[PDB]
Amino acid sequence: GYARGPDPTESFLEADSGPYTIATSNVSSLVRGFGGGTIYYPVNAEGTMAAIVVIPGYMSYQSSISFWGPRLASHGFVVMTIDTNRISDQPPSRRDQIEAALEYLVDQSNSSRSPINGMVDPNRLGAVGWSMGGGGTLRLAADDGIQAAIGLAPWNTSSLGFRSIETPTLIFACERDSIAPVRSHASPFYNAIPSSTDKAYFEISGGNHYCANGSNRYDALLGKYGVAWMKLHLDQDQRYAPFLCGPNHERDRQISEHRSTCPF
Ligand SMILES: [Cl-]
Ligand SMILES: [Cl-]
Ligand code: NA
Repeated sequence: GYARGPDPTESFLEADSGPYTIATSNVSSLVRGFGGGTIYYPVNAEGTMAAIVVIPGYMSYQSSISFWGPRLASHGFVVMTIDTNRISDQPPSRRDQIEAALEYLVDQSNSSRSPINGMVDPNRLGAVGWSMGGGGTLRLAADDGIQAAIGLAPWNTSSLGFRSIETPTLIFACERDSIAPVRSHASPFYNAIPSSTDKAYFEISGGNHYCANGSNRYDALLGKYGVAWMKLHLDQDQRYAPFLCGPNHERDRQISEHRSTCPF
């Protein structure tokens, strides 16, 4: 139904680019509800696709998470990397801005003045967030405001609001993070989510707080698991399940811990 692109392999998922060529459109900060952004989208994709917003953390701009724009969009997604209204915004505000940015993509898909006209399926929305942007992403997931969530070294004041999330949620934890220490953020966030929810935890060995932002030594792993997550849950594309459920991920020197509720 929603599956697109060729049958995946490990090499295909590890490559810097997926099989679609992509284009970009800039969104001015004048946009209501967030600080503007960059839309990345496939050029020759038939029909509608899931849409994903990617948000950075405290004191950071869109460029800090830009890897995720081309990496997801080149696999058949409409992906907007955003700025927040202020770089000092906290996770509750970031949650609202992710929601506003997804609404913007849905609305532009219905506008005859948009280059992404007809590209977004409003039923299929995801978010990816780093640090406080990950707290915002998990907060939106707690309302079922998204169909898939990825947290990149997430930071939030508490885990206690996350105990009923049903949104399929992947958390990348950076083992040696001193800004959002895994023991106080990523790990309790993952453990708070119900065991009946599709969820996964990938802790990157030795990882610094920026480890899951990509454009770095972990690109093959980050994109493989992140794309597979969005394919499996936003596209219901079961071809991607074997990359997430089955492998002994911890054998990889880059993965110090893996948890999941596989099989999904
Ligand atoms: Cl918070
Ligand atoms: Cl760090
Ligand atoms: Na704005």
